[PDB]
Amino acid sequence: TNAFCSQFSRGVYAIFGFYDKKSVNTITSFCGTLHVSFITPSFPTDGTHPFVIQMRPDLKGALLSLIEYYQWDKFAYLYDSDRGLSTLQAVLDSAAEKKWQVTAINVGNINNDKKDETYRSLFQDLELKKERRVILDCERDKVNDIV
Amino acid sequence: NSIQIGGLFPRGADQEYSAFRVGMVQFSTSEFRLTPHIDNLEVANSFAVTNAFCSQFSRGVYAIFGFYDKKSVNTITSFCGTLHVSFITPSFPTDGTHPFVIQMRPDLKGALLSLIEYYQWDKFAYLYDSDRGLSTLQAVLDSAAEKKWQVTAINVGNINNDKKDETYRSLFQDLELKKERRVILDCERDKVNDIVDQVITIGKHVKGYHYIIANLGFTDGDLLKIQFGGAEVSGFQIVDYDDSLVSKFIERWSTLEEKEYPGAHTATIKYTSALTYDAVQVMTEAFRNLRKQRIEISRRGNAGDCLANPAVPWGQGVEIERALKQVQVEGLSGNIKFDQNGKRINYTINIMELKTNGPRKIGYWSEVDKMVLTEDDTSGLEQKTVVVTTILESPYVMMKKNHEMLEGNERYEGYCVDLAAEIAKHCGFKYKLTIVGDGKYGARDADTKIWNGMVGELVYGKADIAIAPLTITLVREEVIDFSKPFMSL
Amino acid sequence: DQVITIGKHVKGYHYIIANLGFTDGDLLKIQFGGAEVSGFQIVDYDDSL
Ligand SMILES: O=c1[nH]c2cc(C(F)(F)F)c(N3CCOCC3)cc2n(CP(=O)(O)O)c1=O
Repeated sequence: TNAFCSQFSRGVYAIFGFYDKKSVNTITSFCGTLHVSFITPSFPTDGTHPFVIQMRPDLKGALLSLIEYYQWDKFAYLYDSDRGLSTLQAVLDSAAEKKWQVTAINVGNINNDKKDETYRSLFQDLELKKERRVILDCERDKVNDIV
Repeated sequence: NSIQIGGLFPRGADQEYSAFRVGMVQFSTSEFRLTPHIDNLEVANSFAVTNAFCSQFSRGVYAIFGFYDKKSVNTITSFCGTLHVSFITPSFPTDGTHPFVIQMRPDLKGALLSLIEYYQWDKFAYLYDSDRGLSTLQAVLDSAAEKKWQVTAINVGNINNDKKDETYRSLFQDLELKKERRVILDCERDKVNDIVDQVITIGKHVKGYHYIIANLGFTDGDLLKIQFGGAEVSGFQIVDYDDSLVSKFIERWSTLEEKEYPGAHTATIKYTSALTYDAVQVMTEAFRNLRKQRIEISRRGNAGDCLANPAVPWGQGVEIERALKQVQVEGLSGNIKFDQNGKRINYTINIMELKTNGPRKIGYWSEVDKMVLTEDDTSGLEQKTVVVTTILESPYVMMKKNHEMLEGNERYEGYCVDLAAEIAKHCGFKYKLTIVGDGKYGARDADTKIWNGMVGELVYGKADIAIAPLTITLVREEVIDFSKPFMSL
Repeated sequence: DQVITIGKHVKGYHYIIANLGFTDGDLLKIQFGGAEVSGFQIVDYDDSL
């Protein structure tokens, strides 16, 4: 908020920047009220929003297309709350219509000292159905930490 | 003295602002007067929430009471954590450890996970609305992996107003295909009413269906419509209408006028309004415990704007937070006690259940023990257990080889044990195999005229049927009733 | 209204309405659910007059 209003004082004609899950609502409301265009490489907002120009295209379509290609019916879906929950809602709604057996697990509330401790308890519970198909839904730092 | 506070209410918080002003009356003690402000706004609009916060911060407030949605929840906790202005809410409990936000909707995650374990579910649906995070969906999906559940969560949040009818109807047709008899409705009062209107219209409130309503508002929507039919709808409730403070309240709640206090002439309070009434109790006692320690606060009246850069804190703000979180008052929702974060600790959720006479408490959940199953421990009105009498005779009844480690109707085997199992599934009853006492078949004594054996237990009431090698004779036919012979010899 | 409330408009039930007024009462309420309600009508709404 305080950075957005300092831009509005100096009178800019476009605001380029990133947002998070905890700041997507702050931006799209401030940009939708004070009518200021916002170009972002962050995740596309889930919902018709004016005045916000998303540069990251979409992944909900291509991820559901790739699952059907490999003809999966019983995978596991490790996800991360930051960058939103839209892709989780996509694969859960397509699981009902296509008889999947998703085993969605939040892996984003992990602190960096019980890191190894929880991850061993994580893949323990994946051997409770013996899951051989995982969809890492994280971004680069946490993907390398799981790999 | 007088404490200035603030107010953030949605356009449509009629009963919540009514129950606010009722607690303004009843919790004044006139040494201090918590004079409030009013800033009716859109909660799902981060501009208006920011604007109204800074205005109140400008106008010298010590605690802001408001509601947030999941489009302003991170706007609230950031501003209230940077500028230390404490925030009291009855809205949904945040996912995390956000300080300086005192939250009164306690938790329904552990109560909902306990109730599914109680009914022994393995396949259910989880119709949810976005509406307040996804923290309850994420709790049941994490527990699905380890507790062998098969959640089938669909996303009833984005259904448009015009095409509501064809969308709900096509939804339960999909649940019909994979035969989802068990459904969990994680919506609020408005959308729970819209869903239960649709399960009636297509006829899925009949016997066989179960419906847990994941809401601390069970007796706050229309349940009369689904009370008959055969559905076994359960739920949760914090406002118990059978206790002292609530029964006093419903008396003075019903006497009010629906012209100055809207939605206040009934005998059912919404849980958001009750926790709003419980909030002014906490805000009173916290500044009363700030009167009791002889503490005065915040000589400011000055602070011109929230966006200060450098954002300057105010050191009394920590102390007001300290006061608000050690408030162990009791109110409409039970034992109001907060932890170090602002999340309600020890509290009680009444697991209600809807039956033909009405809603009916069948347990209570607390954080400390578990879901404690209350009374209705005895009242079931069973069919009957039928006392069937036989005698130890081969192959009619023989004790099984390992009869020491067995108990019930499976200690025994033989012809009459297999016969009693066949009589039970044609006549439809449940039986108790009972070897006779004396060890006779039955004979009337020549002197005392007392029947012994298996005839004597049917004449004298100690038995209900004798599935046994009992010979059809003349003197037994006069006192008991035989069937046609199952064995001629 | 009462067969809806106790849940007897589901599949398996039939309901002939002995009335020359079939499309003159609320039938939308019982149109979904599985009941096979028939009836009679003299006013045909597909003809000239
Ligand atoms: O109702 C009766 N049913 C009986 C059934 C049996 C059996 F065969 F075991 F089923 C026997 N036995 C026959 C051989 O000696 C051992 C037990 C006696 C029975 N008696 C006594 P009884 O008829 O006066 O002899 C009854 O009164």
